[PDB]
Amino acid sequence: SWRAQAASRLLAPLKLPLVLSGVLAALVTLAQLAPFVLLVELSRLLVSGAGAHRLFTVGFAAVGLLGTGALLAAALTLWLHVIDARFARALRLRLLSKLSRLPLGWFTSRGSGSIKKLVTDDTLALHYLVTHAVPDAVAAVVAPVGVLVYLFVVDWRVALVLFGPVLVYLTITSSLTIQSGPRIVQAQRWAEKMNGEAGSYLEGQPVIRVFGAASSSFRRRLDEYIGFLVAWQRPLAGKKTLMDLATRPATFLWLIAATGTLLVATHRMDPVNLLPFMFLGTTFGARLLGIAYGLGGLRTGLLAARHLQVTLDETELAVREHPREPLDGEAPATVVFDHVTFGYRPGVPVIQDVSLTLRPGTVTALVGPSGSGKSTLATLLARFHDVERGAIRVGGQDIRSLAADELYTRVGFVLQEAQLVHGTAAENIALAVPDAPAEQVQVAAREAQIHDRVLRLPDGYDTVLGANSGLSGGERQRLTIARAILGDTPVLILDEATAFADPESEYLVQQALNRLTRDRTVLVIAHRLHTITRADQIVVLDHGRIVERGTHEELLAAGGRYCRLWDTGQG
Amino acid sequence: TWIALVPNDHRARLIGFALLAFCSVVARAVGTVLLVPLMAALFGEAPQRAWLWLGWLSAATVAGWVLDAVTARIGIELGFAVLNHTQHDVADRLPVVRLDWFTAENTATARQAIAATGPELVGLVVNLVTPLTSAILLPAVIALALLPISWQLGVAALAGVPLLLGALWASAAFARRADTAADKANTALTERIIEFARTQQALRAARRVEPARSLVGNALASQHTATMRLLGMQIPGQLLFSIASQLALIVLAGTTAALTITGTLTVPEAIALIVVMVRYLEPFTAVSELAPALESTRATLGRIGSVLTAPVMVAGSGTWRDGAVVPRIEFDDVAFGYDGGSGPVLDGVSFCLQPGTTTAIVGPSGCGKSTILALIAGLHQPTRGRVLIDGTDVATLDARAQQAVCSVVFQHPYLFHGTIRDNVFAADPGASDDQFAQAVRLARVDELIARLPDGANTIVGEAGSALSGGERQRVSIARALLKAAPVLLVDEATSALDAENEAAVVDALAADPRSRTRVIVAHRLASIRHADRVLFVDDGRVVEDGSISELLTAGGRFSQFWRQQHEAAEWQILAE
Repeated sequence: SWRAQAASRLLAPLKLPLVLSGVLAALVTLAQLAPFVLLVELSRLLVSGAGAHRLFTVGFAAVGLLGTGALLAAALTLWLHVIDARFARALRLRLLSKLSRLPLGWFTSRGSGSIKKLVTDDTLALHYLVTHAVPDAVAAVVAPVGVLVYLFVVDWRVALVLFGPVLVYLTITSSLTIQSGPRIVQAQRWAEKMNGEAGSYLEGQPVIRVFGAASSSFRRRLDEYIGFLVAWQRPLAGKKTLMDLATRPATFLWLIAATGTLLVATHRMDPVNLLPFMFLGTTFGARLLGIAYGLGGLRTGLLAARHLQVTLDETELAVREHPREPLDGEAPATVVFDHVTFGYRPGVPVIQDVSLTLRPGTVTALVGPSGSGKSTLATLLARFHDVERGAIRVGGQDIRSLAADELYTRVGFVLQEAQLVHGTAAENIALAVPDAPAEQVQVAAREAQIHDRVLRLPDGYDTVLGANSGLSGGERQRLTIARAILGDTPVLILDEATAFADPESEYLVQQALNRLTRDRTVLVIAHRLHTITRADQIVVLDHGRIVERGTHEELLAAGGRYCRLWDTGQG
Repeated sequence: TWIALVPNDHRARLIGFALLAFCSVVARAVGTVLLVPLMAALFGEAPQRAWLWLGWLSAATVAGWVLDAVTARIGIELGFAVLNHTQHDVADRLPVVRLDWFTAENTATARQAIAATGPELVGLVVNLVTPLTSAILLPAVIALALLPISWQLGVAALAGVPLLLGALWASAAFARRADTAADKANTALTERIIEFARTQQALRAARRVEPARSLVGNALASQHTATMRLLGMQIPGQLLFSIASQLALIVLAGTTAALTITGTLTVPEAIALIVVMVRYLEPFTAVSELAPALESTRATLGRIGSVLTAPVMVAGSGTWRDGAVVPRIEFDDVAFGYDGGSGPVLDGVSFCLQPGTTTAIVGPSGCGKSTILALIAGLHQPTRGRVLIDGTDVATLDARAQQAVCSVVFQHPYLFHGTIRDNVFAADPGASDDQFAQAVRLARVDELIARLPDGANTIVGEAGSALSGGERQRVSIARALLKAAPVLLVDEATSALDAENEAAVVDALAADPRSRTRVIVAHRLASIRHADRVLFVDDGRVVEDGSISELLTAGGRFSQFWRQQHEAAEWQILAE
């Protein structure tokens, strides 16, 4: 509401230049509206003897005023557009440098539209707020105060008389804003649900063309929508009409005419002192209403800044904590673990106290009923998030005491995303080691079964991997797997849900995985029992609380949840 | 070509409202012109004469009051009518729009067309039409009525007004151009950052985030563009109309003072003429104020017009009675490529499916297999071929009798917000409980309809109870199995997790006691096991034909695919 809620916190530097531009805008507005005072003076000059040169001096003053007003406005807009760019540049730089510290889970949380929305929309809205919304607001604020003071200093009768229509407008507005009490939020809810239904209707177009009886839902929703708006706006008609009528420059003219006629005809005041009201003071009504719009113009920029600062105040990864001597009993492999209880969004804990151990060179299967916090346990190992209690240690060194290079030189993950970078295909096959002597690339691609599909390309190894490259899923999943075979990281996280995408081109992906997992510690996130039923050991779990671990037959004949899971009638 | 053709004809409130608006403008005009003689009594030797003209001005302003009230009421009524008409039009027009017009952002535009025009179209006539047009014409009629009393003054304003109009127009255009230049530059700048954020997971894992960051950082910091010509093209957008008005003020005041100094008119009313010029210069300021609302209305109306101007499909004069029994199909080199460049293309597919069999379309990835189903149904148009189901041509047939032959199962399921009973009944508004019962039993969904809390009435819509994959797919299978249309073309939903879904597909395909022509783009060998004639398709053109067993003797490109599917179903993940 007040001085500091993250918004002035973001806008720390823009105070001194902002008040400078504000006082300059007030000055240039007074320079805009002084010509009417000059006109009043010339009018007085006309009724006592004109002469040759006095009016010419007046006109010279007027043209000088015009020139200096234009010069001042130009100076102001130039200074604003100057002061904006430096702040925009610093903001973008700080935003990037913060973007390259966030935990990986944040990106998967946000998505794809969120990032673009945030960056582009908020930077552009902030620029607009700085360059347009502030000067227009301060001008629309200062102008009525000035004209009111000038109208009071020339006469206190007519201004007090003129105040009436303002009272009328205010009371009518306040009486109006009692009938649309809940109607406003109800209409907002209608709007958002209609947006949802519109999105649904559009995304499901083809079905509509075949079964033409599925548009009745959207049709009746649209009918009810328009009926709601119609029934809403019908009452407020006369009230809005009166609200408008008692502002217009017509009624002001008659009011001023009547008051001035009553004053002058009885010799209560000279007639030349009525010129200010015939001049500016008849548009005063419609001028006052502009204040509301000028102030409301700030809302968008304020919300933008709030959102952006809330984002930028995100917490980064943990500190590279106290380095302690490793190897109590462990090896390069053997990724122990201990009472993790990750949780995330506190209230609800998604995992619970687990304590397992991958052998030096054996496989491990994370079977479990889908949705019961099964993949998150694996992603947490690649420092997608930080544990709140307990310690993982690849070997002996807890992942906290490991730089972002010593970590991703011992842990290589393969997940449900592609993540291709914009470059030549040879670079995407050699992102791990940036300089492969153009034959290791070829052997690591002929071991991932992607040699033919990259040879028969438009330009082969050098076609830029654009968004319209002409590729698919398993055709580039093999590209990323070829990239991963060069890394040679002796710990692998293998999301098994990638072997059955585009079920046409999956034999090659299976061969790639076969010759990718050769004597290195794996951890498979299982989705089918028959493919994993022979790895080394099977771990069952339902939202934490590892139910049972051990080998296949052990899990099979114990009466276990494994036995109640592998009996879907053998399917 | 209709940009914003809202009203049907109605002619009546239209002409009446136009005439009323013109008379309401004349009201303020005569108000000011009748103010003209008033001041001549104040700054004079007789200050008592003013009362008569005060009364006349009171009559003028009460007339103005009545007129504005009635025009505002008619305006809100016309706003209601235009809202109704335009939204009904857009809704009823969306379905016939060409199918391939929906891109990833064109869809967003269309979504905005019918989600953000409620409050910005009802309050349109009473906020943009009447004020702007009432303020444009007013200066002209003021000058006109000023002519017969002071022709030296009248002609000055009558010649000045087009200059001020042009100044307003040019200022608005300059502001718009500056804004477009600015936002385009900003987007071109931030594109690099938008890109660097999406590959944030492949970079860190490839232990190369620091150089990849430093590069874009250096580039962005270095580039400046100096913004200077941008400021120079921005400034006139701000300061042009203020200068025009400020100059017109001096011009008019000077001509009035000059006419006073010679002795044509007299002092007591030259002041009245000055006041009248000041009154005449205000509508220009009002129009200058009504810039941003105008721009936003232009934006929204542009959305709506863009939607209302999309290309359409064409169908004419179809002849159907049943299909007679069950249609046979035919192709001729259909060649559908969406531009000739990037796309399915289908350079030379030509076959013939006899009247009623099962037929699978196997083949390597590359969705010619789905555009074939699209062409068969009706959704797309072959750019140079002729699908001739049974003996006619589908392209030269009527729209009403076009979506009345095929019944499609879709690879990506879709259920609209409502009870699942309504979703399944979204194919036949009749369909007594015998049809619905046999349909709900054929597709294995009676299980879902029996283990439901309230039963057959759950509101699935978005974020269903569980309804993940298999369930929605079985609902879609049942719905497409309801329709009587005598050709069923199935699309194998990508879900190799549900043995129930597999058996549902096999049952719907081979156990229906009806008789229809079946086509199933399948990859699960369990499905293509029953298809008695398969079509292999690579790079458009059909590469192989014949029964299953026969192709396993030829030994070409199908024996390999069969032996590759018999192996990628038991791939164990042992490590040795």
